[PDB]
Amino acid sequence: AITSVDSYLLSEIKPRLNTVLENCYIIDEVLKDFDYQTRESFKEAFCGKNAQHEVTVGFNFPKFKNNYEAHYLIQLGQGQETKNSLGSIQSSYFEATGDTLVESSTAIREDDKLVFTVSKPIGELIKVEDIEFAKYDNLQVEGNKVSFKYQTNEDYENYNANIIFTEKKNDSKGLVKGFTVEEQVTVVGLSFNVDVARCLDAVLKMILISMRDSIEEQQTFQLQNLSFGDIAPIIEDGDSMIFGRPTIIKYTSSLDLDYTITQDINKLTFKERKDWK
Amino acid sequence: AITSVDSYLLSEIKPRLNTVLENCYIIDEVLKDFDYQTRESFKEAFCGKNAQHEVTVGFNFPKFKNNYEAHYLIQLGQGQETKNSLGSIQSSYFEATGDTLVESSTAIREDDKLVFTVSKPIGELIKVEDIEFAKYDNLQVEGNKVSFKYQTNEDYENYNANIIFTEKKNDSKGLVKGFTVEEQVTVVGLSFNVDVARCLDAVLKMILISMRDSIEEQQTFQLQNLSFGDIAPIIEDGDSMIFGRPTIIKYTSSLDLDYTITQDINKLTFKERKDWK
Amino acid sequence: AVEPFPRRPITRPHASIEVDTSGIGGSAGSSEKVFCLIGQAEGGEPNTVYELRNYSQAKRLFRSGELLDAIELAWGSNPNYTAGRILAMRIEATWADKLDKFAHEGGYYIVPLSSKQSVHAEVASFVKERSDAGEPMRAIVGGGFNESKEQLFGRQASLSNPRVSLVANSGTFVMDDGRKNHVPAYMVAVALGGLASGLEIGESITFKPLRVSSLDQIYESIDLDELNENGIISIEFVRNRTNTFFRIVDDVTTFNDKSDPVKAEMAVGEANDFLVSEDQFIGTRTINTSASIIKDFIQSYLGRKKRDNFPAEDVQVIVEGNEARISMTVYPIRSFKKISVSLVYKQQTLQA
Amino acid sequence: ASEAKQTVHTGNTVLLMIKGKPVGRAQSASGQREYGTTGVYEIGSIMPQEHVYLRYEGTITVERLRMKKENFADLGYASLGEEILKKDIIDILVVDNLTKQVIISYHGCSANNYNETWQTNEIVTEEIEFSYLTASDKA
Amino acid sequence: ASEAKQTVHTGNTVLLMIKGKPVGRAQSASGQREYGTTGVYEIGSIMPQEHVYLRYEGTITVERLRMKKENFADLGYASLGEEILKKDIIDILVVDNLTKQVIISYHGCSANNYNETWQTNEIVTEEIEFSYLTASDKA
Amino acid sequence: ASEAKQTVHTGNTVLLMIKGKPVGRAQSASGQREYGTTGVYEIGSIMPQEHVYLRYEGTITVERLRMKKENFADLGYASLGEEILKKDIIDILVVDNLTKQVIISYHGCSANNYNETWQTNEIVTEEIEFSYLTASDKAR
Amino acid sequence: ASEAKQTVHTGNTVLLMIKGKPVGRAQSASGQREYGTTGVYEIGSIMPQEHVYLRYEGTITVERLRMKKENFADLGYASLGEEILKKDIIDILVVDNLTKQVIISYHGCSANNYNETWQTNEIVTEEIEFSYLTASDKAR
Amino acid sequence: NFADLGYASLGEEILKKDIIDILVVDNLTKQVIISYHGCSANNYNETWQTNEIVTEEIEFSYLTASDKAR
Repeated sequence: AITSVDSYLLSEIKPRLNTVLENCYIIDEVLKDFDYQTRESFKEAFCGKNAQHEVTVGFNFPKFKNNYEAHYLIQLGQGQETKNSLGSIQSSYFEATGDTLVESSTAIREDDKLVFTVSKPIGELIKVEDIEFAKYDNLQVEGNKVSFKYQTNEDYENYNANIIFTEKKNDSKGLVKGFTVEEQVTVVGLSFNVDVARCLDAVLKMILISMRDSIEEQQTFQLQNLSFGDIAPIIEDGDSMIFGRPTIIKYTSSLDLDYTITQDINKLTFKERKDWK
Repeated sequence: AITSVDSYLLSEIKPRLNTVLENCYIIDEVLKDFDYQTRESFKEAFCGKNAQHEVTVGFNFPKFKNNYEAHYLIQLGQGQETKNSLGSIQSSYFEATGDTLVESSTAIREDDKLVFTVSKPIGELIKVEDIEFAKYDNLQVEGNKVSFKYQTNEDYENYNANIIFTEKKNDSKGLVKGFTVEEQVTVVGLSFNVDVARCLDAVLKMILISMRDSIEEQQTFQLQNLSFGDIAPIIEDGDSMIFGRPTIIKYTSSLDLDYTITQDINKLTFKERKDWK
Repeated sequence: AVEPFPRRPITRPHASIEVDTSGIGGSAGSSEKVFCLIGQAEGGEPNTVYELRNYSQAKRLFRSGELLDAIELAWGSNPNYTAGRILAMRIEATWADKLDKFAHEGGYYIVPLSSKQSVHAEVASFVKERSDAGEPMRAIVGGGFNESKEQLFGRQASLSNPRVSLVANSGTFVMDDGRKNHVPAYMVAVALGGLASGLEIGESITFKPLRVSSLDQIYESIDLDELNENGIISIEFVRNRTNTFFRIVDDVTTFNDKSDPVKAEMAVGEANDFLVSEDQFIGTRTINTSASIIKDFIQSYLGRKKRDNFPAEDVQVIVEGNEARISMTVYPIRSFKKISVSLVYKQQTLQA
Repeated sequence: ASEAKQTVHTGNTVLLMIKGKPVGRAQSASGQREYGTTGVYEIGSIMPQEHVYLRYEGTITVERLRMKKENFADLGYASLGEEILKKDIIDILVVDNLTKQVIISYHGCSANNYNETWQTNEIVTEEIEFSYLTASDKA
Repeated sequence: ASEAKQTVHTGNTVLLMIKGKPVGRAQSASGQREYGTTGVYEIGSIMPQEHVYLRYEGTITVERLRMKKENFADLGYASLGEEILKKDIIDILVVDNLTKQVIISYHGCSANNYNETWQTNEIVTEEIEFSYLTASDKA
Repeated sequence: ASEAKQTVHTGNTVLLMIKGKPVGRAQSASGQREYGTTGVYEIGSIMPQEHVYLRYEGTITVERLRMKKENFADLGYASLGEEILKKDIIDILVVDNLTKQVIISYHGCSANNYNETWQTNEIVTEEIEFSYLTASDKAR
Repeated sequence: ASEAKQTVHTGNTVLLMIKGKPVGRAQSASGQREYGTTGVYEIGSIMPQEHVYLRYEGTITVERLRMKKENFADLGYASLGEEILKKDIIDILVVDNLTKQVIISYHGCSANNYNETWQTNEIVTEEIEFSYLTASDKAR
Repeated sequence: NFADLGYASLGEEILKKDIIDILVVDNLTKQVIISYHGCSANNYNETWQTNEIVTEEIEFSYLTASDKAR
């Protein structure tokens, strides 16, 4: 697909940041190496459900004033194409497949089959969690349902699973045409307190490490590489300075389009014609 | 030939940009990764036949004011010669050949031949779409017509085809003398709305991917390579800033001239002369 | 079809045998070229098509008439060949209603025993009406006892048809009773039709002999060429030897065209009327295709097959509308009409 | 401007196809070919008198990024174990991207070796080498 | 956005597992494989008539930073001395990190050589090479 | 080419069998055959007038890596001492590995010699040579 | 595979022993055996009617690096001069290195020849050949 | 070949050969270096190989040799 690393990072960082900040022992583990007073002051101010201060995330160049006490500024950077395929063919498909998804589901009995229901039509099934079927189990997929023989499996009549699958758009042939790009985004934790900037740096590094395992950047946005700048005053001529430490996140990812092929051939036919010269 | 990458890009981008913008589901596919509100706002403003705003394309340094809401500025860059031939002979020809062309045509019966008519004299025929002739078919080309034996082919008496061919200028011999150049052009999508700049970037990347398959840059302008700049304010001291994200498109192409040779030799002749010393 | 044994189905425990007989079926070969005649006779029941198998049966049914002399010539011109079946009908004016009766009698050559041009046009129309159906036919016709070249040309032009041939000459046959029977040219046409019926499928009557005692007119080489080029069959008196004999010059047809053998020459038309004509892989196995890779694939296939057991210049491929037609050239067996000898005199040094 | 009188093939101009499917993310193809040309020498001169062809040999080597699906192993063209004994020969086509027209065919390919490299800062790479019976082009 | 229709394995996507423990700080794995493909020739043509498979061979090579604990020597997979004679064959699994699903199995690994490099500006490196009886994948 | 499609036999396409059990670790087998073919000459020509067969002889040699069990000595197909006198003749088969169809039988094999070699850093080897009475395309 | 699990014997899996002491520095041993097998022929057929054993013969060769002590000459297993007449026949065992179970005994060995070689820049070598009476899977 | 030039024999024709002289000669001057006189064939040999040039070998016994032609 076409991709937007900045909007991915914003969407991914915001919930993760919230869920760490609402959970005191995570911060208590992340900041174990800092000075005791720095740790306790940060945990008192920003952390837990009762926290009176708050962190914020957003893109650069807003028209309004931000929470300069603690704010992650996201800042889309450079990139370049790095590797190309022969014919620019990144892949080919017989059935137009959408995004990868993971969904929780439960088995139910139906007509002496077990079935799992999924919210969308299954374009491909990658994994039913914790199950490997035998041929006897007569595994079949149909529409948005996975179906599974009941006879030997009655103990599992309400078994709970996670389905990893991917959507289908439509039944069509085509070529995925495109290339790989290596692209940079900068993130900086702004604070007018230097110890807050240093803690926001630690929290962001933890978040990015945790992010490396996510399906989003396992399937796309691969090879996350991190670089770190000096701590410096970002703005120097207010009533106080604003400090930050930049980090650069670099990703390798595919830019591509679905070139559908309308041509289809369903019968050869043969004829002999005679040359009398 | 001598070539002008900037004018090629302008001529190629403008129709493609128009044809994407008049087609809503293409934009809906290109922008699938953006935030929902960004996507819907862009599609409402610039997209579809009823679109009240418009995008524009043109070279840098005009004397008039541009559509700073959304404008692709094209900006001819550096280049250098990269590979040379021995004797600078890029090729040689027995018949001065023009540009490559693709044209739709239909068969017609004439004097128990099938013929395809083409708008210009055929200097070389590369492909008749979806046909491979046998020797029995007595394939012949003459002037601006392709001709094809009727006897066994009567079912195809109105067959519709695409002809890929190239013009001839004249019947003359010569050497194509020249070299290869690697050359850069910059393109930037200007907007005073940052989300519009980001969408114009996505649309331009899609357009360039689609462009890679065109005959123009398959035959010339090969090895398209893309680089991307930061998003930044291009102008900063109006009532509002103007933003853009540059992209650099690099192409490898041939610069050459037709050195015609007037010398022709059509008979050797032999003589013996006697040395009496 | 596959036969079930028992024919009745059964559900209780049992064995059943299914028999595939299809590996043994036969008799799929051609018809023979049965010959057909219509004309005057005594005795036979008029407008009834009789099969005849020998001259005794003919003289038993038909008597005392020109149809029996025709049957005699029809088996007398080809004594060194199989004397096959003949179909014959006594006709007691329109002839189409009678010719209709042959429509489902499986015979390939017909001759009317009449010189009248209306008859010949009717017969040509009948041959057309049959041959455009599933049952091909041909006819042979002749003039009277002596007709000029310009009369023969006028007749051929009026009767110009790719399934009718005109024979020019007339002559005398020695009958098995010893009678020196002088006959009009359409009986010579019966004799040629008999020979053509006796010959194999896609053999040709050119340069075959005619066992005739004399001819009313002897044509010199220029007249033989004139008649041949006009699509008229003529008989040559071979004089270059002490063993003189009569030779059928050619099997030409009253439609003459240089651009198509099948309509010009009777034997290749017959071959086309009797010739016989003789694997799939589907695009779902591949992401995209073109006529170029279809051609290269089928060339690789037939290369492998011909190694185990075709020229790339001789296969054509057209793809249209999800369908690909692959057309091979094939070469049928013709018969020589021209031999060209280039004779070069060299000389040689002997040494001893 | 687009001219035919000079043009060269490039990585973007050429499709690689096997069994009528394009090979995605192929990084290179290398075709090599040898005829065993042997020079003839004799008493009476140091010069070669003649050259003779004695033994044809050739290989096609393909490098590819290891996809998560439709690997050479998943496609079945490669072999990891004894099932190499059950793979029939395959034909590899190199095809013009614009015209869909065959540039060169490698016929009767048979695998010599198969490699995978797993490395910590890189995409995983497949590489495979086939011996082939002959090569040809058609025009 | 995450798409399956194109995806490649990368150093971060793939776990290496031995005896059901992941190998920490593994830097590379290199799998190599050979079938002994031999061409058949005869009097009457220079062309190869056929190819035959005659001898399977393969190796797995692993480079690793030498940890202070759970080295290949401490894990027992490597051998420094005569105790190599007492190590049974082991199976090395390369496994998808997301799905925990086996990508390729190397069966019957047996050590060829073992190296350690101690150097003054670098982390210490282990490297080991095994011969294996076969490889397979299951799906 | 697939093993099912190779035109030539190869070591993997064949098995060696004795008394219906496969001979493991077989490294090589060599089969030799002589007919005693002798040319006849006479006064008046320098050239052989014909050739005639006189005496058939043949030997089959088998070489193996020595196993810790099921050696020829352990299986009773070879002899070390007096026990040679209590052996009897055996049939050795070379067999298609796919179909288990016999390719060659050697009939009535009797041992000529038996040999062993021990080395510092190599696998131990066995070699055995049998003379045989006849050979056939089929089993007895 | 572990040494306890190898199917084939190898040089490290076996020991060479004489008079109950291990033979050090042993480089190789070669054991050969012949039965005199002779084919019988008769008038009326070109083919051997049967094979018969006539004369057993066998030799065991041992090769070593020459030690500074405990050579064959020093240990009294070889002879240089008249002392050969005062030797007597010995048994040589090849033995499983793990279990010390006997693999082969050669019985009644008597020396045929004894050989030495000296070289500028190599280890000195000994080679000895014994003829023997019989061999067995077991000790005497 | 020797068979084509009549310097070698394959069958009975050996009886109808007669003795020949073989010269080794200076390539510049065409002066004789060695003559072998009265050569008569002992054996003649051919070998065919899949991917090599075909070879002939012939051996003659001879009566005498000289620094000069006969």
